[PDB]
Order: sequence, then C-alpha cells, then structure tokens
Amino acid sequence: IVKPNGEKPDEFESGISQALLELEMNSDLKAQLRELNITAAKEIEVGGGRKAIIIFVPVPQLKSFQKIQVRLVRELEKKFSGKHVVFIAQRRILPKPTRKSRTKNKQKRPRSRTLTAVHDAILEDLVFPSEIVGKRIRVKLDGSRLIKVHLDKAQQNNVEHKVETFSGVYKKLTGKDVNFEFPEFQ
Amino acid sequence: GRMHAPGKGLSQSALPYRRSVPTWLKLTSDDVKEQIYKLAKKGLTPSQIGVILRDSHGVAQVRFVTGNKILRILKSKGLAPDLPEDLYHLIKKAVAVRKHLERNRKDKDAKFRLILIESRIHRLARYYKTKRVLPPNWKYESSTASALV
Amino acid sequence: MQNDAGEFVDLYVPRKCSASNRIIGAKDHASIQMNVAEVDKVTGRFNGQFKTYAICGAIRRMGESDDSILRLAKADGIVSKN
Amino acid sequence: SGALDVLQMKEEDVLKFLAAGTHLGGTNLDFQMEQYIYKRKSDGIYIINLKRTWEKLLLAARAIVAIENPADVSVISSRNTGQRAVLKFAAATGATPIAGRFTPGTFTNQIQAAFREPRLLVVTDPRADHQPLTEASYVNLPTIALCNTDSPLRYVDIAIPCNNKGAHSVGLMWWMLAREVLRMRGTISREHPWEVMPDLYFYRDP
Amino acid sequence: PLAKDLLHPSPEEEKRKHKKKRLVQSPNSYFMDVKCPGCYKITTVFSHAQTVVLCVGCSTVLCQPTGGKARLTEGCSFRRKQ
Amino acid sequence: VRMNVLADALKSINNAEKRGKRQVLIRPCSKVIVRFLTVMMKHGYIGEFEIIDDHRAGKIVVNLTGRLNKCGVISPRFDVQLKDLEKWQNNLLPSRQFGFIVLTTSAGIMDHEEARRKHTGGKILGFFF
RNA sequence: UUAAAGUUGCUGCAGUUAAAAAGCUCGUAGUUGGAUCUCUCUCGGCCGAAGCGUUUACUUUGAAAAAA
RNA sequence: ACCAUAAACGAUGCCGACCGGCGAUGCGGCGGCGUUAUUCCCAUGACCCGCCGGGCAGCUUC
Repeated sequence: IVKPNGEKPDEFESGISQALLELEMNSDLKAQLRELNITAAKEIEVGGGRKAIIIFVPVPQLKSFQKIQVRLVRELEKKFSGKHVVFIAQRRILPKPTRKSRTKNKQKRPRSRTLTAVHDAILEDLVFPSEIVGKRIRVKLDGSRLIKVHLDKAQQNNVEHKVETFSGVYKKLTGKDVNFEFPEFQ
Repeated sequence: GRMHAPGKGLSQSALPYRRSVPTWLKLTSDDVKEQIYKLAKKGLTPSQIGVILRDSHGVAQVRFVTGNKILRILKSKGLAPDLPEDLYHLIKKAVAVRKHLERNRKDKDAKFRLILIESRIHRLARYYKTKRVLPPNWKYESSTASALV
Repeated sequence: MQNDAGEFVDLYVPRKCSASNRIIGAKDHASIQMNVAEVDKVTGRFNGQFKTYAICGAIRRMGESDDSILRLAKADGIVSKN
Repeated sequence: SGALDVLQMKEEDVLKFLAAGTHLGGTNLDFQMEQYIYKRKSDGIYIINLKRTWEKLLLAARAIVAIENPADVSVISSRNTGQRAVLKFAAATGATPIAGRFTPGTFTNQIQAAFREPRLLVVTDPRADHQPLTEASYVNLPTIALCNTDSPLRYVDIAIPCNNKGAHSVGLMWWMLAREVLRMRGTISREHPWEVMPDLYFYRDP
Repeated sequence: PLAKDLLHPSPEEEKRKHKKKRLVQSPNSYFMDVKCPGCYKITTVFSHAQTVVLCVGCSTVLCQPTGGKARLTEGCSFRRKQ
Repeated sequence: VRMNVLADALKSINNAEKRGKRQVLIRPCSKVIVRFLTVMMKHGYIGEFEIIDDHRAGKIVVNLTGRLNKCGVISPRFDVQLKDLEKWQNNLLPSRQFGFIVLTTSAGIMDHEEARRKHTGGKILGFFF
C-alpha cells in the first residue's frame, strides 16, 4: 500500500497502510481500494496543538482517490483522533535549466513539471471538495507576499474548520502564506 | 482594431475562471472522443464540432474534459484535413468571388474585395510555411485555386 | 530641510492636503483648513476639542472636497458607518 | 453623528422630513451627488436617503459649532424661498445673514464698506448662489451648501443632500440645522422639543 | 470617484459591466436543462445556442437559434444548471 | 498594438497620481512590473498592491500614497555601463538628494544606488521621483 | 570654423491656421512586437586534469594595447 | 482606352494605453411596470423605462 521510490516505509506509513487495508477488508470500497496505493505520509504541527496528516498519492492515481476522498477522510479521522487528513499528489519539480547544467537535461522539461505549476496544483487538491474561484496576491510593505484563495461557497460548511490546517500545510510543503476566504457571490 | 477593416469591436468569447468539468456532466473523455470521431466523418470542421458539442451535449470546453484540443485529437487519430480550416475557408471565399466576378466584369467592389481576400491568404500561408504545416513550396495561384476546394 | 549637523534650515514647513497629500502652497487661496467639532458621548454637547482637515484648492475645484471631507471624517468616527 | 445614541434621528424628525418633502429630489442626477440617493423611482424622481441627509447635517453642525465667535459664520440665500429662513437662522444662532443679491466683490474687494471676512459660508443653493461660492475660492473660506440632486459640487465642502426647490423643505432644513447648532452648544437641551415651531422659517408667498 | 475600492466592487456592479471589463472576466451564458412536454428526456442546452437542438426521442425542435439567446418552443420547461 | 507593457503601467500610475486618486488598476500584469513596483514601494513611493489572478494575465490594483511626482519608462532599454551612470542620472533625476533610476542588472532589478553598491551595470528600465 | 543653434533636434525641434500629413487601400525589405518556465565524469594529488551548460547580445573582471 | 489631378480639406499620418461629465441618435444583445394590433393566450411587431457593446455626431468644464 506504501510503495515509495526509495523503497522504505516508516511508522506513519505502516499505521496508514494498515488502516487502508482495514477498509479493504470491511468497508464496501474494496473495488476502489484494491487498485490504489499511497507513496508517503507525514504528520506536521499546525496551530499549536492541532495535528494534520499528509497522505501522498501518485499523480496517475490522483482522480481515483478524488471519487472516494470524502468517504475516506471521515473514516480515517474516526480511526485516529481529531486530525485533519489531506491527500496530495507526489509531483516532481525539475529545476530551471541554466548556463551551467548537466546532460541529464536532454529533453525539455514539460510545463507541468515546473515550480509554479506544482505549487498551483498542490493548492488545487488539498482543498479538494471545494474549488478555487479566485486568487489574490497581496505584496505587503516589506516585500513579502500573502496569497488569498477564494473557495467555493457551495462546500463552505464542509471545509470551513479546515482552513487553519490548510494554511499550515501549504506553509509546510511550499513555504508561502495563504489565507482562505469565501465570497458571498461571484 | 481589425486588420483589413477600419473598425474595432469587443465581441468574443469569455471563458470562466474554473477549469474543471461541471459535476452534472456525465460524459468521460473517451466517449467525448468517440463523439468527435463520429462527427468528423461528416466533413465537419473543428470549429463546427465544438459548436455541436456545446449546444446539444453540455461540453463547454473539450480541453477541460479530455485534456486536449479538437485538432490535436483529429490529428493524432489521423482524421485531419490536408490544409487547415481557416486557410481552407479563405480559399473557398476567393473561389466564389472569382466565380461571380467572371460573370460580372464591371463589379469593381468585388475586384477590390478579392485583393483583400487574396492578400490575407498569402499572409496566412506564410505563417503555416514557417511553422511547417504546409510544405515549403505550396503556392496559392488563381489557376489552381478552384481545384484545391 | 536638515543639514549634516542636524539644524533645521527652512523658512517654514508647509501643510499638506489631508485628502491627496499635495503641498498646499503659499498663494493657494482656494485651499481650506476646517475644524469639525468633537462632542461628549453622553450629552451630545461640544466637548472643546476638534478635528482639523486641510484640503487643497485643486480638490475643491474638482468638486471632490465633499467626498474627501466625508471619508476623512468617517475614518475618525465622526460620521458613523452607513 | 458618530454612532451615538444621543444623536440618532428620532421619529418626529423623520415625520417632518416626510411631511415637507425633503426626501424627493429632482429629475436629474449629478454624478457628484450619487452617493446620497436611495434609488430613482418611477416618474423619474430620485429619492434622497434620509440617513445620509441626517448625517451630513450633523457634520455641518459640528463645523458651525467649531467657530468661537458666532458672527463669523455667514448664511446666504439669493432666492426668495430661502430668504426668511436665513434671517431667522441668524437670530437664533448669531450668524451674519445675507439675503437677496450677493454683491460681487463682497469677499475680495477690501476697499468697500460691503467688505466682510467670514470663516464659514452656508449657502441655500449652490446653483443660485454661484457667486459667493466662487469668491470663497479666493479667501480660503470653507463652504456648506444645501444640495439637490442636480446641484454641482465645485467648491462646496459639506454637501447636505436635501430638497431645496420646495418652500417647506428649505425652511425645514434651516430650522433643523439651527436646532442642531443650538443643541450642540451649551444651550437648549436634547430632552424637550424646541419652542420655535418650524413654520417661522417658511416662505409664504402672496 | 477619486476614492473607489477597485478590489471589492459591489456584486450588482460587476453584474452591470461588460463581460470582459469585469475584475475577473466571466460569461453571461449558462447551461439550461430543457424538458420536452410530450416526452420524458431531459436535455442539456446552451443558452446562447446556435443550430437547432432536437430531442432524439420525439424528433421535435427544442430551441430555434436567434441573434443572442436561443428561443425555446412553447411549453418546454427548463432549469438553469448550478 | 500594445508593445512595451511596462510603459502602459507607468503611464497609468502617473496619470492617476496626478488626478489625486487613491487606487489604479493596471492590466496586464507582468513580472517586470511587479519587480519595478517593489522597488518603488520599498523606498516609500506607492504602498501595498494586490495582484489579481485571472488565468490569462494578471491585473494589479496599486494603492497610491500621494508622494509620487513622476514615474517614467526609458525606451529602448539601453545598455548602461557603470561609468555611464552619472550622465543618466544627470539627465533624468531632478536632484542628487532624491530620485531613483531602475536598472535591470544580472543581479536582479534594482535601483541605481544599489547597483553601484553591488558594483554592477545593466540596462535601464525607467525612473521615479 | 566652433559655441551661441532646442535654427538639423540621439539626448532635443516641428507639420489645423506661421514652412509643412502622401487621394485611398493593399503590400516586400527595414524597424517594432502580449502574458508564461525557481552541473558533472575517469585518472593525478576531499579537490584539479575530461566534458561543458543550447547559442549569442548584455554586464563586471583580467591582459593586451608606442612615445609624444 | 489613356490621363491620376483638386480648399483631393477635419485646411488635422496610422496602431496602442491612460485621462471629466451630460443628453440624444443608429445597429445588435440583455432586462423591465404599463399602452396598442394579430380576437383570448403566449409569441411577436409600434411605443415607454433602463443596461451593455462598437458607431455618426453634439453640448459642457480651471
């Protein structure tokens, strides 16, 4: 269930793979869960006391998790404590080629494997049941930026409590300040 | 404003921000590609397929459902025209003017419009010759104009 | 304004427009300095304090001195919200 | 009226506003006056938001109370429908009235005996009293005015959005401004209604 | 003017502008959901439709195209999706 | 047609600062424009701004503190050697006590005073004071 | 002959009425062109010799540039 | 058939951005009380109140 690239699982990955094979043996989702696998897991500290789990899935298997993600997150949160779980695809970022590089750069990097495209697609799948309907970037007086992400109002009460973990997660694996808002109308 | 016309106008499409497929739409990528395949065999141009799929199927953008364009699908399958559809319609218009003009030789304001149409063909043919869609000796000529359509 | 020793070498420091930060000049005879009175918050009577707004002449010739006074006084809580 | 319960518009003031017709503006709309309109109804007449007429009136009252010598405020109406309300504003307040024709050069020509030097200018109509407006841009003189929906706001600094065409509306606005400037000073209390009936200010024509 | 929040317009004001002159542009169209009165099928229809849409069951017209917006036939109830 | 998109944005926040306005909308955004505006903000001339994400190109809503006198572009972007910097700031800047010239150097987009401190030349983008 | 001459104008002029914008459209060269992408391999002593990294412009450095 | 010339005149290159208001008009589109005609009903036409987009113009302004 945990199939990394370096091929060594760890303690959260074992405890999550066991909880996923539990859903492979009791719940009705075995037809979906028998085909999929995760690739990494982390537990980060958000908000001073709250914890959050970051499942990492492969990108060709991404949309299959998203058909069953809302039936996964509550059922994983029942097995653990109150700890918001988040599914994020495992994406390479190939570096920007320069005037001093290597000959592993033989073919041009695709635009999907850039840093902007990966950070703006990580922002798409961690807020999953809602959509992103608008982004603003506020450049403050000390040169530092702050992203504002307007989410969809039709899934407001689903993920309204998650928005203090979302920002801490996106600060963790990207390094950016993000606020999440809900506009009254578009 | 417009290139050959002396006008300016703000009338175009305006795509939404959200790039996702809507949740009502139940068509997947493969049956949409099947619809494109069965619609291309009636001689329909790429711009006419997307109108049919928008009007009566709920496919707002084929790029958002399939992850690909209309012409790239018909080119990867092999169902593509020899010369592109916007250059095809310019030669078809230049034929129909020349057909009308040989009946009515005193028509000065179809002779002027023919020069604007034919100079737009050379401007569009040079672009496809740089981007290697047309072979780099293809030349539009008035004699072989009518055979190309 | 200040030399390297730190003296103030300037005849006077001119005022600035409270709406648009322009320097109100010496021969700017359309410019305004206006006090708006402050009240006591239980009797509604004039406390003795006020709130000074200066507005240059170009803003008043634009017709924008009414809205500028209004949003300067709205920021001080003299005019309530809405 | 900075969200104070002492200064909110009461019921009787709204009844007087509605009886006089100070909420009904004109047919046209200046782009500077668009901030005070509720909506244009049918029969093409714009409705003035009375919550914003009340707060611009309370802002002008503070501008009049903030002047120590009360004779340095001048009050001006050049048309007959506001000439009586100016003369009784100055008897209750202590301002200096100018009714009838404003003399061009009252504020700038310092040789004459007609020369005055006020500190505030209150104007009944910015279109009719166009001349004391332009002369206030020569002597650094702030300006309050009673503005309709078609009024131009060049050189007005506090623009009270009322109706100033009808004869009852002008008298009511001057009466209520007089009551507010006397209430905000040390005189008459906010508990009892004022002794002066607001029909002393109306212009009853023959 | 001269102090107007360009970041947050009112939602009845962005609705008023042209569809490309908005802060973020957005189309004026929608996908209706046309029901044929003498049938059971429910069809997805673009509101500004070109060439006339036929319900393949009853083989009847659903909307003749016009200049701006597709004009439905008499008696076809429709709802606007999302 | 629109060439030199930075010349559009600097003319827009010049013409709006003259009219006394508080905010300007400039479109389309660009990453040259954002680095130019960051240089102006860090010396106190504009204040904070928000980049609006359309999926096509940006728009920026810049706040205006009325400290700007003039904001200009230099077209074309001439090569400026470090020995040639004094003639450019003699022509463009109004005083030796204030004002800046913005260069694109290979260490980034920076003002003319920082480029001397990094000991770098480059190409000129514009000027503000 | 130079400055004065921003009266040759790159910095830096002018073309409604003072000298001056082509009858109109097409159109080759020229000129100008919208957003967008954050260093390693064998030897010789953990570093050099072997490759550069797509290619330039740019910028900074170095050495080479007769004296007067 | 040539000729290709004018107060060939806005006596005013072309393309692009920004910068005030106001009411009309022409075309297309979107809404909205209520009048008429097709006997009713929608659907349309003629009006009326707006909004949007290009157009020909006009008035106005430190």
